[PDB]
Amino acid sequence: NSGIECDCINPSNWCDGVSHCPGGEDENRCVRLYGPNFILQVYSSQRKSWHPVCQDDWNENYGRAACRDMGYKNNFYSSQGIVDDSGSTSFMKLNTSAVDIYKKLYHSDACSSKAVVSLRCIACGVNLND
Amino acid sequence: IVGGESALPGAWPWQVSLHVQNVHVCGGSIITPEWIVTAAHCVEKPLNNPWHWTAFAGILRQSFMFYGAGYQVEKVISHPNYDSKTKNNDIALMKLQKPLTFNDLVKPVCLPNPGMMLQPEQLCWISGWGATEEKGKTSEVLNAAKVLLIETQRCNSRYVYDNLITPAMICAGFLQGNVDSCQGDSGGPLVTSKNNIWWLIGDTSWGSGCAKAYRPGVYGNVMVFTDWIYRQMRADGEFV
Ligand SMILES: *[C@@H]1O[C@H](CO)[C@@H](O)[C@H](O)[C@H]1NC(C)=O
Ligand SMILES: *C(=O)c1ccc(NC(=N)N)cc1
Ligand SMILES: [Ca+2]
Repeated sequence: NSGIECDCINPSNWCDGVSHCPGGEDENRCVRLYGPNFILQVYSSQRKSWHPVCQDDWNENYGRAACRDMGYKNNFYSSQGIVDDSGSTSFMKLNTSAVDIYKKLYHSDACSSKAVVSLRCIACGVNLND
Repeated sequence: IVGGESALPGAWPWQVSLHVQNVHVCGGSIITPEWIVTAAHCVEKPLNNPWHWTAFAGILRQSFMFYGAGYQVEKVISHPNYDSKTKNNDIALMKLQKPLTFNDLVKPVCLPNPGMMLQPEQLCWISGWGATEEKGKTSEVLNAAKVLLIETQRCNSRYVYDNLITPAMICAGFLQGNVDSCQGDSGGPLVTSKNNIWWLIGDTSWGSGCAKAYRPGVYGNVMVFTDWIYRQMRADGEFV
C-alpha cells in the first residue's frame, strides 16, 4: 500500500487537485523552488516525483500564481529561463488550452525553449558585499 | 556571539532584535516584509502571546532601539511538534502588524531550497546580540562570526553530543570551540553564501555552554521546516 502521511493518503491523491487531508496538506505543497538557481518544480502524482517547468509560454502571471501557491502572497521578484542544472530528465510543459497552475501542465521529455523556469518570489539574500 | 566581531550596517540586513519588556530576548530572521523566523524556545509560555513582542530591524545597537522604532508582533506560531525537553523542531514564526520597508539596511534572507549541495564543512555565518562570553550579558552591538558546518554523524559522537542531534538539527562551529553562539543569539540566523545568495540554513537553537571544546552550537534545520513555513505563510495569506 503506497501512501503518504497527512500528519496516510495514496500517491495519486497527493497533488491531484482534490484535498484529501483534513488540513489540505495534500494540495498546498505541490510547487517548489529547487537548487541555488531557483528552478521551478512541480510534483507529479503519477510519477511521484518533482519535475522542472519548461520556459515555453511561461509568463509572469504564471510565476505570480506559483508564488502565491508557495505562500509568498503578492511578493514577486523575477522569472527567467535558464539551463536546467537539477539533473532532471522529465519536465512539465504548459498546455495553452486550459485552469490552475499545476493542472495546466503536462509531462514532456524536452522543452522547446531548451530552458526551465527560474523563479524568485522575493528579493532576498543580498547584503553589503558581493 | 563569542569570538566574533561587530557587524557593519547592511552586513546582516535580515537580523532582527526581538524584545519583551523593553529588553532584548532573542534574535530573528526576516524572510518576508511580515514574517520573521525565530526559535520555538523563545516563545514558550508565557511569551507565546504576540503582544509581548517587539521586533527591531536595521539597528545595530540595543541602546539605539528607541521607543517608536520597534515593530509590534501580530502573530506567534510555534512548530506543532516542538519538544521543550529535546529542543526538537525548535522553530517558530512571527508575523508583524505592519510590514517592514526594505532597503540596504533591512532586507530578507532567502529560505533554503532543496538541492543546495552544501559542503559537509560548509562555511557559515552567525550573528546576534548574544553574550560575548558564557554567562555574560547581552551585547550592545550586533556581532557576527564565521563557523563551519559539522556533520551530524561526527556531532552525534559520544564525545560531542551523544545522539542528541535529531534530523531537525544541524551543528555548526569548531570542535575546539572559541567561536560559537551564546545566550541571546538564539532564534538568530545561521546563514551561508552560495551562488551569490545568502541562504538561511539554520536558526540558533541550543548548545552545552558557549564556545566550549566539543560542544558546538546546535541549530534548527530550516530545510526540514521549509514545508511548514510555506504552509503557515499561505494559511495566513488566505486570512484567518
Ligand atoms: C492539452 O490540452 C488538450 C485540449 O484539452 C488535450 O487534448 C491534451 O490532452 C492536453 N495535454 C496534452 C498532453 O497535450
Ligand atoms: C540561545 O540563546 C543559545 C543557543 C545556543 C547556545 N549554545 C552554544 N552555541 N554552544 C547557547 C544559547
Ligand atoms: Ca489530494
